[PDB]
Amino acid sequence: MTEYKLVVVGAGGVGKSALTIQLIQNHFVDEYDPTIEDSYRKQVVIDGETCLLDILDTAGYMRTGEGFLCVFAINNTKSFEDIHHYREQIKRVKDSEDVPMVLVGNKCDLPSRTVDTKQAQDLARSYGIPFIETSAKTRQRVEDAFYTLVREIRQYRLK
Ligand SMILES: Nc1nc2c(ncn2[C@@H]2O[C@H](COP(=O)(O)OP(=O)(O)NP(=O)(O)O)[C@@H](O)[C@H]2O)c(=O)[nH]1
Ligand SMILES: [Mg+2]
Ligand SMILES: [Mg+2]
Repeated sequence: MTEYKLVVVGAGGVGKSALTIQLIQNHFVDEYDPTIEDSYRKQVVIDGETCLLDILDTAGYMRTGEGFLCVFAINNTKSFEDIHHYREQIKRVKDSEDVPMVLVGNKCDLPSRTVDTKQAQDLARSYGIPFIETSAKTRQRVEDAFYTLVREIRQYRLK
């Protein structure tokens, strides 16, 4: 079983825990319980590779993580602004510009959007990483988000 150490980062309340619990448990957490630091391990098959995912759900690990899910909420402009701070801190710690990352715009089921998809696409394009729009509430593209991050790490290891 190939291991992938994934770390979910982003401002408070953007749905990091909700996305992680949807992946692990197939259950939407409606209550907002602020996270300290939670670890999960899940065995999955991704593109035919049997994988062990080690997911660290952080509070709103930069050394141990191999790939980072950088989450903002599409109805929280400040959380989108704060992404740069998360990425720059990761880059500093890993002393690298190619660390595997996926940009996640969560809560896409909410109509009170203030981060336009074009803004998010331009940021992702700049960093050289994928962009996935999710909803933990409806479980839209939750697996896609985490599996895309796995694939980024896989491609990184193979150059
Ligand atoms: N409508 C909607 N609400 C969501 C979605 N994802 C999370 N939420 C809601 O937003 C709140 C915060 O979700 P939660 O996962 O704790 O946030 P978090 O980033 O883990 N926060 P923290 O940093 O404090 O640990 C919860 O009420 C949750 O139900 C989503 O896709 N859609
Ligand atoms: Mg949390
Ligand atoms: Mg605007």
